Amino acid sequence: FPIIQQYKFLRFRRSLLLLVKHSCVESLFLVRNFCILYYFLGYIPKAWISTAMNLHIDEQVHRPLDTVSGLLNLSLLYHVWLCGVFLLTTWYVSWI
Amino acid sequence: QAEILLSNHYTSSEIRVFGAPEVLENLEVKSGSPAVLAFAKEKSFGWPSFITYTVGVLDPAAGSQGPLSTTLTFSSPVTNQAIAIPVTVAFVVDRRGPGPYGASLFQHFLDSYQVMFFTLFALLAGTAVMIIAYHTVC
Repeated sequence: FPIIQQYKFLRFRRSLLLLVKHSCVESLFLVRNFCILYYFLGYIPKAWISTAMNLHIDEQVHRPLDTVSGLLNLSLLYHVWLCGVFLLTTWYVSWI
Repeated sequence: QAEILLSNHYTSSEIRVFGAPEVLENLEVKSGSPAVLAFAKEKSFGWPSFITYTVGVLDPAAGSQGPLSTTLTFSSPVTNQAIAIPVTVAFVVDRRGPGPYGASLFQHFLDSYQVMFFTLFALLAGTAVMIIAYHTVC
């Protein structure tokens, strides 16, 4: 509970700017941590949607994301970070 | 067929060996790998004379380790004629190409479903008993 009661719009307008800064930093840490997790484990999922459904892997057109020189793709890393900012911000807006 | 390709979309192929009838009756077939088989589907001795062989993989896991290249040799001891066809086996393994993580949830959710319901009913019985114990002590 707040030590000081305040009109809902002021209480939210003050927290929203702190939240969007937090979501941007926390998404960047979650993407960085997931990039390390995928470099050690990505082959295994990426080895459960190709075995009883039927799918091929394009070893000619796309560099596999198990590789450091696929996983450092700046366009992927931007859109995945932005997705994490949308996710964390909408979920923390519900919580706030 | 001058070469054969076997894969997720083409798990077998059908090749015709042509010749004279006597050479086709006395036609051996020999694979360079026990993971690849061929069986005679039909014989025609009427012109043009042939035998159709359906060629396929006995074990898809032999194709999981990499592109298995082999030969399929058809040979007739009556004329000492032989023809050897390359066979490439390329199975990019079929609801994704294992390891430890991914698969290990949704299979276990079906294997363990009786233990999941038993533990759910044991937790519902345990919480019901704790609520009855509260309403007899508090």
